Order: sequence, then structure tokens, then C-alpha cells
Amino acid sequence: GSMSLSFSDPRFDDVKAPVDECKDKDMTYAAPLFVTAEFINNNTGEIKS
Amino acid sequence: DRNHDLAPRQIARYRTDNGEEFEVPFADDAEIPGTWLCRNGMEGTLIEGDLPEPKKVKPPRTHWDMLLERRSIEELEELLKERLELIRSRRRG
Amino acid sequence: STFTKLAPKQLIVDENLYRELVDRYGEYFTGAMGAESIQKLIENFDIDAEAESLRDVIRNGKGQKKLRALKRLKVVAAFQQSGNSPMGMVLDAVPVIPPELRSDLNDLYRRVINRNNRLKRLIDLGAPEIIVNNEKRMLQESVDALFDNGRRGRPVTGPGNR
Amino acid sequence: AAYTLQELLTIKSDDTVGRVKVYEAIVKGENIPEPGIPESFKVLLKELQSLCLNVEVLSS
Amino acid sequence: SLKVPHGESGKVIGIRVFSREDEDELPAGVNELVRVYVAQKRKISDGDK
Amino acid sequence: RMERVVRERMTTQDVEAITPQTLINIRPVVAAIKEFFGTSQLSQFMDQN
Amino acid sequence: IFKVGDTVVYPHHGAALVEAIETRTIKGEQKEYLVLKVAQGDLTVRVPAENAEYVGVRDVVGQEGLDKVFQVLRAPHTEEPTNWSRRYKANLEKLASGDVNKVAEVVRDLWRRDQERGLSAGEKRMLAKARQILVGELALAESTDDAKAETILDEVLAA
Amino acid sequence: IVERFGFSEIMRSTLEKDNTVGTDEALLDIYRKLRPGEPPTKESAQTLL
Amino acid sequence: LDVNFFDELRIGLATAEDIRQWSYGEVKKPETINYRTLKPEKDGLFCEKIFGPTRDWECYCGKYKRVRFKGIICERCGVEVTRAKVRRERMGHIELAAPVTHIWYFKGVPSRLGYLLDLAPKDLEKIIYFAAYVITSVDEEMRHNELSTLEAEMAVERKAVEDQ
Amino acid sequence: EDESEALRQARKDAELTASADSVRAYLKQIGKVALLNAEEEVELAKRIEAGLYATQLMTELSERGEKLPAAQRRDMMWICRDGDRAKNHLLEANLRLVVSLAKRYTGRGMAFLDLIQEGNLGLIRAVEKFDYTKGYKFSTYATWWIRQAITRAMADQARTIRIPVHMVEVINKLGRIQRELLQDLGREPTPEELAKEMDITPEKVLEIQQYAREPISLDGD
RNA sequence: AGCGAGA
Ligand SMILES: [Zn+2]
Repeated sequence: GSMSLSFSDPRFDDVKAPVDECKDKDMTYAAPLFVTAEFINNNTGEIKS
Repeated sequence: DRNHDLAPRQIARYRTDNGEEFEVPFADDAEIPGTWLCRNGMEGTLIEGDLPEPKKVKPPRTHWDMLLERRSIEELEELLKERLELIRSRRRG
Repeated sequence: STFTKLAPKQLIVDENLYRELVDRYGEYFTGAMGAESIQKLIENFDIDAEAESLRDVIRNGKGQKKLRALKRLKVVAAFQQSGNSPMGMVLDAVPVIPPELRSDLNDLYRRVINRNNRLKRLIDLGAPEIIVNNEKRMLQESVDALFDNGRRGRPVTGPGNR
Repeated sequence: AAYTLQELLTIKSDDTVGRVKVYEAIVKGENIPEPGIPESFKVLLKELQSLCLNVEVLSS
Repeated sequence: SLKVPHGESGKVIGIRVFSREDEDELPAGVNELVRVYVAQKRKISDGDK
Repeated sequence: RMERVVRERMTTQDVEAITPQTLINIRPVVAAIKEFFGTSQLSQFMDQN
Repeated sequence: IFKVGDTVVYPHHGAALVEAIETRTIKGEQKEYLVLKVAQGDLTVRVPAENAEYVGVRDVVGQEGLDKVFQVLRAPHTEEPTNWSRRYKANLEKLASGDVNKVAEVVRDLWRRDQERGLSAGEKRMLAKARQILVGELALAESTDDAKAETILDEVLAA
Repeated sequence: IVERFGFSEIMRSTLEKDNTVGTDEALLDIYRKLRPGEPPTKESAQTLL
Repeated sequence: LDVNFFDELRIGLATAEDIRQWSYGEVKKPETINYRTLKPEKDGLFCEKIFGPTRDWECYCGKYKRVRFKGIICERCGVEVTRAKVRRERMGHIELAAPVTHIWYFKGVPSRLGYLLDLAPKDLEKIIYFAAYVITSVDEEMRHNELSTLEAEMAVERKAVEDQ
Repeated sequence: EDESEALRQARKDAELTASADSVRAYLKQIGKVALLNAEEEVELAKRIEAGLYATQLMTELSERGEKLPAAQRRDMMWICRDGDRAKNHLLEANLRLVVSLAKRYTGRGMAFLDLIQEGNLGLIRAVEKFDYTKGYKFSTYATWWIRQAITRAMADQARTIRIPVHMVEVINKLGRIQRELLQDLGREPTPEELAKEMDITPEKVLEIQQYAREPISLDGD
């Protein structure tokens, strides 16, 4: 229990390409997914996000 | 598959460790080795007395040999003496 | 008391007692472990005497005891009447299906060969009984999986967990 | 109907040697040859043999 | 060579030439993937359901 | 799976030299979603008859 | 000790731009939370300012260390343990210490080595990381156009 | 058990037929049956359940 | 090959002698094919020296490559130069370092090994999976004479343990 | 304790062991022997070395040697057997080292028991080549040898077609870098990008890819 | 290997 990790704030960017193009060139109609992480050290005390 | 004619082949027996006749169908006129691998799991050798003398290689490694490469005879002799005298003390004191 | 009524084909769990017996009684019995133990058990096994004894038991004895004795007599007579000896049950060599199987099944064969070669090396180098015994058990399991995977224990699984 | 069955299961399906022979007979107009042994029976033989089951076909 | 499979025929609507030479996202190993679209106008006949 | 990987590597993570970005291995998650959308039984090839 | 805009050095983040501070009652105490975004990692560390100095906060270095790294770069007669693994461990610990002198020695020695022969990819990665952190530190030591820091590094290494 | 479950006769029946006294003894029997092959202990049974 | 002379078909247990009689070789390496040149290995699971040539009528190294060399074995690689289809016919064998028991006669209830030796199934399993020792021979008359000697020796040992 | 019923629990646990599973069987089997300490390690070493020297000298003296006296000879053969005894004790003690370290390599390539056995082979080698006079703890050294043995095994008996160790390391290196470049870029790098990163040609990149291919179940079109 | 479908 000396350090902990946490997640928060899921978010989505704009899709990397439009539906028809994704259909054409085989690429999967998908968007990036972002999560804000947060690493805590209990011994000293810090939060890295 | 014509059978009336083809390149003939000779047959030569190769005795194994457990002495198995193995007549090897090699070309009717061709050089052959002294020993030929067989389904016996090892290689049998021609019955007639020839011997190219295979001159087997030394064993790759041994714990004693490998020990000699990091130690010397004197300290091993000293440890031998120590073990001996400890045992003798155990038996007769 | 274990000695005073001792006779072979007799299992002994808790090998501590076995090693005690061996060190104290190195002679007067030979105790084995594994397939080669069964090979030796079959070697010192005369079919005619056992078949006759079982036939006598069935002819004179009655009840549940007779029923088991009859069950065994089926197989025992099967080996007596035919010229096939029970050595065939224990295997010294495993045949290799020709290379058309081509690599689900082939992989099983590879496992067997790996474990056999490692066992050979282990006997050659000189290994503790524990390691070599475990390797022998592994070879047994590999041959098991090869002839019938999943019959005993969890089936050997391949890629995709199948 | 026995001959047609044997024809079907041997030279229409499996027999690797008869098959080219029946094709040749049809092309050239000769009598259809005699069926051989289907190639699946031998793979069965090899597999049983591979299970340490000595399987032999005695002549008589 | 790519040949019309047995029992097919018709007009060539479209041909797409996705090539590594064109720097298309070809799967590793193929240098040029071409897809030909063949269309046929099927009319009603015996056997149709 | 990702948390198992993280938790395993924590015993071998030097203190204070670790940040979430170097700590989180995203590959299992993307692999799981991909192998879901492809070959998962409940991800069926659309039927546009 | 803390001023917004100061790139406080703290490894392996090195210099990190400090934004603001937060007196929050975590654990029932409003002790201050110095927030610092390190652009190298592009992440924010809201470390309690109370223990920020405790963990080893420090500012940028002057010109004494600058000349010192030059003299060290010109320091000859370095020998390593024969086995590759132990020397790799030694120089890895030297980097992990965070001392500018040790990382400079590691980088220059490994460069003369790989210029002689060209050793391996893991040591290439090590050299890349160490040189990156060192050139960033030097560029912000002189505030001298980090690409120009690369060039002055290229010139001074010539010796 | 009689207080909460005594109203029914089956509960009294199983109470007498239980022939098993002691919380330590009950946890011992369960731990013996749940994860056998491991050495029973009076510490890793409450954790088990 | 095969003819209509199939009047009788027989199946039976195959002894180790029969198995090594069938085999045209002895595979002893877990190597299928070279990763680069894509050819079978020597003494591998696809060895051409054992199961025949991959492509008909040439040895591995290629010293002999045509039909007139039918039934000949090349000295360099040992491949018997013949038809390729024989690869569906020739068998190998692995010489196990230690004996193993065939599963079918072990686990198929009723365990035919167990019934033959009158060993209970769980017991037999523990033996052949290395979990419990079994005796295989014992002594008889000299057994009587040293049993008296051994009665004395256990009297000695019992007296010593009682003394402590 | 003198708890006969708890005694019965332990006695069942050890006397009529179910031995259900192979790994469970071996794992419970390896806990029998306790671990040792440095003075035990060095004494045990000196014992095995003395036994080996006795065996060597008696091999020498078996040929044109001397008929050694009964007491001295019996003692020295006792020492010879004691040397192997000591080697066995060390090996059984450190089987737990083998299993702990081989744990970290599970899940890829091959089974678990094979990894344990190859680690046993690495450690038999390690004891073969272990020196106490330098005064270093055994586990240090044996760890490296087991790691080497397990990695070599994984190189050889893992794919249907063995790939050589240097090739294995370079292809694994490629896999690791492409993983890192996915993290740092978000897209699969092109072969040219990997080639420039590795200071090799893209031809070699693609050849590594082709060699990394493994046959799938046989159960283009 | 997995999906869906016709009789
Ligand atoms: Zn050749």
C-alpha cells in the first residue's frame, strides 16, 4: 500500500477518418480514447497525472 | 516406372552394436563408409575387417575437469585432509 | 508387522517408510516406482498359475468375490489363449506416424521428443532422484497426451486455449 | 446394388491409382478397370499401427 | 493470374488498385492488392425461389 | 489483465523513477477489444440483404 | 524556494516548470501542493510543497558546473570492469543518481567507445536518454537555443 | 441459531444432527473441505470465507 | 503394395520389437524444417533419410536425381531415392529413455492392467505416475532363518529405544 | 501442539496425498527439504569437491596403482558417496529457486513444467560451476545460469521451428521497439521507419517479419 | 475456429 494508481476523466477525440473512407480503405472507424491517470506515493506524498 | 532396366545398386552388410545385418543398397559401383546409420538407432559397420579407427572425441565436459579450471590441487588436498580427520574423529576420535 | 505378512504387488504410500525399509532392508525386497515397476511386475507374472487359481476360485468360491474374480478372468484368459504377452501394455518405443499429419498433432510429438531427450541427458549427467523421477512422470504424461489427450487430467491445450 | 457402390466409394472418391485409370479408360473408350483399395483404409491402417496396435492384413 | 471463377460472368463495374507502391496500407507482405468488381443483372428463371 | 501486468511490475519498479505513462501498458486492452470485434460470437457480420 | 516559472530539477523528470500551489486539507491538513508540469514528460506533479524540498527539490545550476562538465569531458584515463554487465550496472547507477557530472562522464565515455566500435542498441538508448537530459539541462543553463545547445555540445566534445 | 431459525422443525433437526461444536471446529471443517491438501489453520479460514 | 488377398484381418498388441521393426529410422530431434531454406532436417520429425524424399527421385543433397537411380541410397545424405508418395507409408519410432505404459490399457475402465495385476485403479495410477512405491520380489526360507536373527535384532533395537 | 485431530489433518495432508495435478504434485514435493545458509553452502561445496577428488584419485589408482588398506579405502569411498549426497542435498534445496525464477516466464511459448525442468538443468550446471572461495551467495550465481537455461530452452523448444538465439533476440528486440513506437507514435511504424531506427535495411526488417511467422492449426484458400 | 442461412 505504499503507492497507488488511479484513473479518471475518460474522453474521446475526433474520429481519425470519416465513415465512407474507413469503409473504403479497410481501416476501422475508431477514435482515440484518453484517460487522465494519477500516480500517488504515500510515503512522501506526490500525485503525477 | 520401368523395371526392366535401371541403374543397378550393390548391397553391403553393416554390423551394428547388437550385430544386425544391414545390407545397404548403394550404387552398384560407389564408395561407401565404414559405418552407416540404420533404423537400429545407431550405425552398423561393415563386417569385413577394415577399420578407419573413428577416433572418438574426448567428453565435452566433466565436473572434475571444470573444477580444475577454478581451483588447484593443494587446497583440494587440504580440504580432503580436513574431511578425513573429521571423519576419523567421528569413528575413533 | 509390515514384514511378517509381506508379499509383493503391495503398494506403499508415504515413501518415508519406503526409504526407511530400504536403508534398513536394502536386501530382501526390490521396490520400484513407475512404468518400469509395472514392466517388472509383468515379468514376474506367470499367466497359467494365476488363470488356474482364478478358475478354481470361481468353481469353488461364490458371491461378490467370485464376481470380481470372474471379471479378471476375462482379461487373464484373453492373454492366456492368445500368444500375445502382456509386455505390449508397457512401451519401450513409440511409433511415429508418417509425415503426412502435417501442426496440431506434430506438436505433441515434439513435446514427447523434447522430454525424452531431456530425460536421457538427466540420466547421463547424474541427477537427484527427485528431478529424474519428475522428468519420467512428465514423459509418461506426454505419451498419455499423445495417444489420448484429456483422458486423464486437463487436456494439453494449444494456441487459443484449445 | 453392389458394383455401383464399390465404384462410387473407390474410384469416384478415394482410390488414387484407379482414378487416373478410369479417366484414361473413359477418354480412350476401354473397359473400366478393376477397383483397387481406397486410400483411406491405408491411412486408417497407419494410424492404428501408430497407436501401438499391430494391424496386419493376412492373405489367407 | 486472377481468373473468373467457374460459373460467373458480367460487367466490370470497378477496379481498385491498392498498392504498396502507391504507399497504401497493405498488410505486411503484399506489394499490390487489386479488387475487381463484377456485376451481373440476374433475371427470373426456372429454379428461382 | 492490464492491472495484473501493472501490479506484477510494481515489485520491480524503482521508486520515484516511474510515471503513469511508462507504467501503463495499453496493449492488452486494445488486443481484447480487437479480438472481440473480430471473431466474437456476438459481433456478427452485418446482413444487408 | 518555489517561484512560478522555475524549472526545478527532480529526477528523472529533471527540470520541471512550476505553475501554482494548493493548500488542500488532505488527511485533515491544508498543507501546500506545489504543482509542476514537466514538459519532458508533459505531466503535472502536484507534490505537497512541504515535502517538495524533502524529496530533493533544486534549481538550475550556474557556470561553475558548466566549466566543470567541460573539464570532466576532457578527463582521460578511464577504465571499467572487464565484464560488460558490471560496467553497464555501474554507469546505470551513475545515471540513476542524477548527478550531472556522473551522467556527463557516462555519456562522453560511451560516445568515445561507440565511436571506436559501436556497441549495441540498449546502450544506444541509454546514450540517447542521457544526452537528451544533459543537453536540455545545458540549454536551460545558458538559455541558448537548444538546437544551438546541440551544436555547442558537438563542438566541445571534439576537444 | 435457535433464536433466528428455531421456529422450523428442520432447523432443530439439523441443529441436533450437526454433532459439531465450536466456531473454531466449524471453520476447521469448512476449510478442510474447501481447499484440501493445504495445512488447516485457524487464521486463514475467516479470510477464506 | 496391396491386392485382393485380404482374406483375414488381424489386430493385436504391438511389442517394442514390432515397433522398431516397422520403423525405417529413429527420430531423435524435435526439428521439423529449416526456418530459412524450408527443407526437412536430419533425424527430425520430417527427416528425408527416414520417411523418404520430399520430391520424388532425388536424395537430399541431390547427387542422384533420376529414375534409373531407383532403390539407391545416396551416401552423403542417406536418402533412399524413390517415389515421394512413400512418405505416406514409412513410419518412424522414438526409443523412449524409460518405459512408459500405454494409456488405453490403463485408464479405460475396467483398467485392464489393473485387472491383470489385480491392482486397484487408484493404486496403479499412483504407481505409474510416480506417487507410491511397489515391491516386486521377496524371500522365503533363509527368510525364516534371518527372521529369527531379525527377531533378535529388533529386540535389540526395541530395547535401545526403550532405554532412551 | 499435541492436537491429535490437527495431527490427523496434517497427517492426511502428507500421508494419503491426493496428488491431483502435476504442478501441484511437484510443488508440494519440493517443499520437503528446508533451505540452507552460507556456512552450510560452503561446507556442502567442500564436501562435493572432496568426493569428486576421491573419485578422480581412485580412478587413477585403479590402473597400475596400489591396493589401498581396508579402513582407509572404506572411509574414502564413504567420502565419495557423501560428495554425491551433498550435491543432491543442494539441488533439492534450490529446486525452490528454480521454480520461483521460472514462474516469471510462464504463459508464452511452452508449458510450465518444461520451464521448471530446464531451470533444473540450468541449476545442475550452476552447482557444477559454483565457487565458494570467492565468498558469494549461491542464489546470485545460480539465478543467471537458470535464466540462461530457460531462455535457451525458450529459443529452441518453443516454436515448431527452432529459431537461433541471436535471431530470437533481434526479432524480440524488433517486437519491443515496435511496441514502444506504438506508444510513442500511436501508429504501426512502416518498415522504413523501423529500418532507420535499427540502422539496418527494410529488407531485413521484412525478413524478420516473415521469420516471426508461425504455422497455425491446419484444422491461399 | 467462429458466425449466419436453405431443405
Ligand atoms: Zn544425396
